[PDB]
Amino acid sequence: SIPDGFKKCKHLKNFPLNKQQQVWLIKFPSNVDISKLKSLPVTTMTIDKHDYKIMDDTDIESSLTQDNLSNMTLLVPSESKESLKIASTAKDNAPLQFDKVFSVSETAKIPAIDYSKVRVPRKDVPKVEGL
Amino acid sequence: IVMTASAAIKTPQMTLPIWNDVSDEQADTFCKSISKVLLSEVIDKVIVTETTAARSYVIHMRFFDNNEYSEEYDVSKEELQNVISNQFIHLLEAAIVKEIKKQKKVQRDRQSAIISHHRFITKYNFDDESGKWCEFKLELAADTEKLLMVNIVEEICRKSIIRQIPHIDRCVHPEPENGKRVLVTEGVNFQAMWDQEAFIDVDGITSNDVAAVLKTYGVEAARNTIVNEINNVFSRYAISVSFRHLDLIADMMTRQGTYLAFNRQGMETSTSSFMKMSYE
Amino acid sequence: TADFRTLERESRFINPPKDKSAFPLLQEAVQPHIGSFNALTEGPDGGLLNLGVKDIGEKVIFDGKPLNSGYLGNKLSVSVEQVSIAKPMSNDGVSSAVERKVYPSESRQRLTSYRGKLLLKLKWSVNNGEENLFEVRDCGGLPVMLQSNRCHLNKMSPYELVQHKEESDEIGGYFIVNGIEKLIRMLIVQRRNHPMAIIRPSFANRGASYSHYGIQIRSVRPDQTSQTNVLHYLNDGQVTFRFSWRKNEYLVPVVMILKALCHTSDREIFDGIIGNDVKDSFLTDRLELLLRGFKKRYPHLQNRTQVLQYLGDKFRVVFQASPDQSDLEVGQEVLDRIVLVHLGKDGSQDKFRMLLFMIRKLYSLVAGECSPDNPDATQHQEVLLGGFLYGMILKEKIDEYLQNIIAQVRMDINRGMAINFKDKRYMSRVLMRVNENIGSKMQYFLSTGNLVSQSGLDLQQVSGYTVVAEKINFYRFISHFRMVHRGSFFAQLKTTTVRKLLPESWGFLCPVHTPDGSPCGLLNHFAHKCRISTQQSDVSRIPSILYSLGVAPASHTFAAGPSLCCVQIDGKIIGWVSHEQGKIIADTLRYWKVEGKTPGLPIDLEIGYVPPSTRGQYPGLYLFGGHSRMLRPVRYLPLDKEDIVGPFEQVYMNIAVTPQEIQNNVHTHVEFTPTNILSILANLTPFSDFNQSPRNMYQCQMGKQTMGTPGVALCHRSDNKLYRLQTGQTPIVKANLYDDYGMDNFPNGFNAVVAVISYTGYDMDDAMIINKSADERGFGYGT
Amino acid sequence: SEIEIESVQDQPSVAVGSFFKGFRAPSDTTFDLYKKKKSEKDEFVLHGENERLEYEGYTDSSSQASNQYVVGLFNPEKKSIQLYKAPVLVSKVVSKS
Amino acid sequence: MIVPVRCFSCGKVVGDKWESYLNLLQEDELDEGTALSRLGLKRYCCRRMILTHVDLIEKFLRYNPLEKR
Amino acid sequence: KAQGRTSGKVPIPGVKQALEKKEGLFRKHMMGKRVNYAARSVISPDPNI
Amino acid sequence: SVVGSLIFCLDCGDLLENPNAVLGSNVECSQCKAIYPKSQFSNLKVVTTTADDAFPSSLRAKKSVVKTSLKKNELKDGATIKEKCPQCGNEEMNYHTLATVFYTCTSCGYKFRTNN
Amino acid sequence: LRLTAEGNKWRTDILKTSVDTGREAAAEVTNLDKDTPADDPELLKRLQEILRDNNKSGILDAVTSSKVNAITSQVVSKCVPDGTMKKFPCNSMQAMALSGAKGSNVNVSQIMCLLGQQALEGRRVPVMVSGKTLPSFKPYETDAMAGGYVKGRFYSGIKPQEYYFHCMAGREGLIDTAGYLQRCLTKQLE
Amino acid sequence: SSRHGQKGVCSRKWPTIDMPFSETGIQPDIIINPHAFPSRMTIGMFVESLAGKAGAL
Ligand SMILES: [Zn+2]
Ligand SMILES: [Zn+2]
Ligand SMILES: [Zn+2]
Repeated sequence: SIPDGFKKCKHLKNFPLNKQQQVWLIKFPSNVDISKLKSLPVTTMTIDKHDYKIMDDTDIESSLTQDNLSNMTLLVPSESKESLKIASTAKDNAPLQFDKVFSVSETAKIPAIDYSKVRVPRKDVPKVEGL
Repeated sequence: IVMTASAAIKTPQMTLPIWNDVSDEQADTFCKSISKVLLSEVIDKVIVTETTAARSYVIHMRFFDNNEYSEEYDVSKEELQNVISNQFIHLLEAAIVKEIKKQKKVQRDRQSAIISHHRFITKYNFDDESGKWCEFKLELAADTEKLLMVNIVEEICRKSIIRQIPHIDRCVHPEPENGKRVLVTEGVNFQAMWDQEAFIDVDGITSNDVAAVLKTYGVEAARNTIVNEINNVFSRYAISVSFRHLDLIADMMTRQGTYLAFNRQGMETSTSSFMKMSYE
Repeated sequence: TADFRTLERESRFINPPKDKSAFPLLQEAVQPHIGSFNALTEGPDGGLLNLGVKDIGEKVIFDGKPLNSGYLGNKLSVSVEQVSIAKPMSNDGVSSAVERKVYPSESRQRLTSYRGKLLLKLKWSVNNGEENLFEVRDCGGLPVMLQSNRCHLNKMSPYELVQHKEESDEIGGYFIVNGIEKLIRMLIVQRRNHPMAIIRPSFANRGASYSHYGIQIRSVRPDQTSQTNVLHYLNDGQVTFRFSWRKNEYLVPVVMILKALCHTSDREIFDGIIGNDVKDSFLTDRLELLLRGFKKRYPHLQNRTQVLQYLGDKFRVVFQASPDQSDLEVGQEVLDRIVLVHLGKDGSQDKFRMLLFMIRKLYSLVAGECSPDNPDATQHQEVLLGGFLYGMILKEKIDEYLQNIIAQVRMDINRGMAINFKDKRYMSRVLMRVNENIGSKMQYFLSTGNLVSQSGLDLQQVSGYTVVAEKINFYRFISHFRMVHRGSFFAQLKTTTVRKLLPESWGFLCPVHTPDGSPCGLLNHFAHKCRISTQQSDVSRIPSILYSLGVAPASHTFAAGPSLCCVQIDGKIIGWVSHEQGKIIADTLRYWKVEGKTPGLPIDLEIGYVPPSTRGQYPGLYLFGGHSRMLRPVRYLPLDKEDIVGPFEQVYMNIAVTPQEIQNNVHTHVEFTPTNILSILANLTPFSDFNQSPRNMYQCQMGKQTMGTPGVALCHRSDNKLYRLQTGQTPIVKANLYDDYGMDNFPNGFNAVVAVISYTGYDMDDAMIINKSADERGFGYGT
Repeated sequence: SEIEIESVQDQPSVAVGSFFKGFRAPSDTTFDLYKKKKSEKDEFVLHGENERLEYEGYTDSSSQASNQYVVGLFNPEKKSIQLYKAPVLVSKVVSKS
Repeated sequence: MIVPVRCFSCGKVVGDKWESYLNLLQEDELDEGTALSRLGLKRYCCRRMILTHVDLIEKFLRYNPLEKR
Repeated sequence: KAQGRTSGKVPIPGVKQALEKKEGLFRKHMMGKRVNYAARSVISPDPNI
Repeated sequence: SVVGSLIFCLDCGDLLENPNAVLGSNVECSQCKAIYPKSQFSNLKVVTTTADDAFPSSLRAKKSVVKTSLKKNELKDGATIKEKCPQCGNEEMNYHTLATVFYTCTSCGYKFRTNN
Repeated sequence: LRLTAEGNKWRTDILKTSVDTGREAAAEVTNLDKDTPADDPELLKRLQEILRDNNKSGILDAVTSSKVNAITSQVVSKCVPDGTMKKFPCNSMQAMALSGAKGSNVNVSQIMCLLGQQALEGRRVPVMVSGKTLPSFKPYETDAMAGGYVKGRFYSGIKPQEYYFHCMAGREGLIDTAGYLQRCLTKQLE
Repeated sequence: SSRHGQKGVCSRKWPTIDMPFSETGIQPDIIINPHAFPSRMTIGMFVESLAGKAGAL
């Protein structure tokens, strides 16, 4: 029961699946043009001279110590490029689990607490002059 | 004292003087003896395992070092054996039935008897050297829905009575006030104490239980205690009062040879009427 | 040092300000009452009153006419659209000769109540808006607060006030009934929308099933009316939900609620509580027993609807739902009228999320992992303001009235009356038979202080809400406003601990000034610097900021347990982070809220980070912009600036009192002045710090019993009984806070020469001696 | 350290659905994706169908205002990665029964 | 209220100086000490009478029913 | 011993209710009484008497 | 599916019934109607431990790392002041207050209190 | 109420040594070395552990209570009367107390030597579940002053923290202040 | 009463010729018995007394 304004995604682009290869999920700020980047670390990174922080949020999307505890399931184009199948790799149809989940998010550098301006000696109660 | 003439006060304490020849250790030793013991006290840890042809329960109990509580609470593993061997088990399968009903070499021979007398016991075992543990297995019908074993068992051991005393709870050794050498207890039994005479002189035993004194020893001695206690109140408050008042008060409540409060009851016997009228 | 500033106060006395007072602190000192009363009609909402009646919606009955096939009769739609209150105005007699402004001055001298009229937009509709009609119905003159927006005197400069014949600096902010000054004192209650953990014996006392463990949360709708939800852990491991309604409690299997919310699966139900925590059997053991019990007791309901179908059936008459209404609808009502209503009707999935969260934490309590919340600790408390309560009571009376409309009609129908919904005369025919005047009842409330309703409003007593304003001296007068207590219900309680002073109330309540005697410890006063949150700040942009901080959406992310930092806002769960990640964030927020250069960031906002601990308080992060939040200024450390602090979030902060106390890596905040922790009367007494505290207490009451300067309105003042010092002086030794309120206006006493000596032997036993001549010379003249 | 970006796909390719832990669907099951162009934000809706189950999914209106999601294919015998844009849909499984 | 007549203890008449005293701080703008010194009040017993006085009678004058404002 | 009336209006005091009133008529009006020839006032110290 | 003694249908999220409760040889979801082999799983076990506080005892104290016990001399209560014992004439008595001032002899332990 | 110069000079000296008193009391209770610095995590841990027990807490106090009492018994013993500016009989404050006219050495002593450690129903100040006595104190501090030990005297003035404490102690007797028996006796005994 | 919490009760309006007088010849207004202080222990009252003379001079 298609809602107002949505059209079926007709021609789905290609997704080359398969020390072997890994599948990652990455969050970027919506305002970031992803189509023009180069680097990526394995801490901190800058994109378009503005600086961000990369966090390994894998233990939130899944378990590090135990298998099959993944929140997300990957859906890849099927043999028609007009629909999606659950992505698998196991030759068992066991759904693919993300190898890693990364969050590229905003950071705010913090400065020091100017103790010179702020930690000031006590002053005595002022003597009244000219008594 | 005065208002209620309470039968059971919250905190009756027998006052036990001892012979001089006894050392402190022996009494301290002896204090533990007459003292009350409980299973929940000696348990290091409990580990129970359930499995599912039927619904089965393997139950591992861990105690402390035998000598320790054997020293601490003066315990023979045999009782510890026998206690579970008798009363613990009888209690144990008992409530579980109610629980269910609510839902709608010699060891091997020792293991044999209990299993016979008690339905769900498929196994018994215990640590017969170090006493470090007791462990045994239980089973139930397969279809039986889950029960929480730990809490059911948790409740039990706290209700255990490894070695209780006749109306006797805890004995405690205070400091030798005023050159007096005494043990302090809770609960009151004279008879039971009458066997400890080797350690304690009998004639110096006092208590707040005065009714029982009146019960056991009659009225006069009881009266004497009455004064003592009442004084001790003001005494702690460092407040002096003529004993004459006390004795007057004392001899008053005893005129029937019984123990009389001042209330409707104590007043009831009054030949004088109007005094009973304006009262309640 | 200090100054007498005589020439200043003289022209001041000579030349009443024609713009504004010189004593703002004085004004703000009363501000909450004004604030509490203001927003009733105010705010972009169009006033609270509109929201509530909006939340009341309609009542409908069916005439049961055959109509000439099951037909239960025509649909009468009765709805109150809007509320309106005119400033106090009086026509001359009848004939509606143009009304004139009625200054509170006359209202006293008439021995009356200073009152504006109340009016309503009443929509009369029929058969699903097949027909609709309007009218405005006079509700009568409603009592109105001084210095309100509804008060004509509002905004008027002192000089004009003189012209209107009132006190120069007059704060007002109260009610006048039968020419008597009354006002509503504040009460303390638990927090809005917060999941506290409780241990009370009364729990098991409810029934043998129950432990002494339980979770409680007090939810408050946007209208500021509240609803409270309670959970008792059954000794067998079940947990039954508890609400009350019409002062009547009912119990529910929690699962049934769970599935009723959204269409959901057991794993979802499971994965919520346990999440990654699967290794504990104690949990699994419990959780399993839960579901199996729900099974086989209700194996017939596999469907969210089937459940709801079942539900509306049970409670329909309890909500007296109209015959037309399917139990499905009736059930839809129930979730709406009851559970977590603070989240609105459509937050079901988030309600679902939160409702889980408690259960998870409920066990940690039962598991004893987490220490219990002291109920009466200052940490979890807030003030119920009068103005808010005021309309709540009104809200009731609006409702009951509207119900009474039905009764007549039903009695009309049941009498077999010839009836048409569409005759406005017949409509009006009904009106003439019904009392519309609430303002009388409102007065009657204000008269008697009696709380009378079908709804206890989660409140502990039937009366004592009012108080009689006292001008006896001035200080007694001002005292009332900063004065608040725990309710009389706690007075009967023999438990003394309620009266303990606590290190939490530091900076907020006055440790010094408190009543003695029977009230002692129950009635208490704020520090003078204290503030009260009268508004709902906007949190809209907060979530956006959170995600920018690396917060995971609580939507699709599955976590649970104290193991990692939970995050919420005003009873809304945002997501999940590690503790180590959380506190760093809470800093940045705190860093920004001070910084204040980032939008969406009102500085009133509480940041509630609790570090994880070993069996300490349950960790987490808590954000509050809600109403009624004790808030007080603290000087920062870095960008040296003022900051606002809630008592709750205070607990863990390291506060330095004086700059000399400061140690590196210790304190993040310093108090402006140590005085700030004290209160006005606490600030008055000279050098109290040299005097043993029980005195300081005792003193504070004495001032309130002194014969003071009541006010300048005496000539026009109709008040029952008063006492007037003939002549006051300015106490020489004094604290600057005196001038800051400038009590020079109201001298309470005089300076005199006193010698400390043993002479007549009469001075023994503290009796005091009077030089006889000075009396003849007029010293200490009164009247 | 350093990772080179081979390609970045801007067009609908793959999708991501959060159902619950351990979620799977029968072999045959196939999912139809749908897309609307609201402002300069892209909304997605998911609808899947098999013999006795339905599957539905939507993009969270609130998070998509500030979160953009991207699936990556990583070549560790290289310093390279291949990024594809993907919506994350909040999804449920409904029993036709 | 209004300036009292006499020093309560000294009995010395303090009244008249008030107006003149106000003038002193007004025109002369002096201290209080030399002012009262100029008024010649030696015993503080009298000084306490002036220094702490209040003209509070004033604010009363602002309400007169005897005249239409 | 009496059946209530119309669920309210309070029981009218009977002779039985008249006897035990407060501390009871014995205690209230007999065991203590208002008296004549007496006064109540504040006191003040003097060594001189 | 199998989690901590419990098993769920891989289709729906429903808890699967106990096979031991199941009469037949297979388990089918009462909802999504997915049949599962009974023998696919059997004979799970669960091991638990009691809480550490469930059974307080004296041994608990001796197991604790801190001092829970009291001897006689630590019982000295309050600072000492020079006080003539009206009983034994001692010069030192301990005291406490309420201004109601206690006194306790150092020598004979005699007590008295002073309100004045 | 003035000391001589040396009296204060004395009054300093004993009060000076009081510094590490608290920390030492802890190490013994915790069964740790006396010289364990207050920053030891285990030390800090045990405290939190201790903080969890009702009993151990009360147990801790009395230990701390004991030591500081001895402190108190030094300042007063040295300064009154030997360090007073005016001596009996000219010193009326002393003469009134001495002659038992009014008050006891306790009043004068505490108002001149110091108020010592506060006590609440045989305890110290209850701690906020934060592990902090007071927002001016980091959690789990060893100072007796951090636990309500008052080194001030009404003469020289008291710090606000100190002051805020005493307010509690004041609130005791009031709450505390907040025949039927004897009537029964007399009646029967007429 | 004072601001120090000392409550007192009038006793004898005391004819002034009897009032002991200062070196400066000043008849004290109100007399207090020092025996109140060592009980109530309110020192600032003494202190306030000082400044009272200090400022006024
Ligand atoms: Zn004079
Ligand atoms: Zn399934
Ligand atoms: Zn003695």
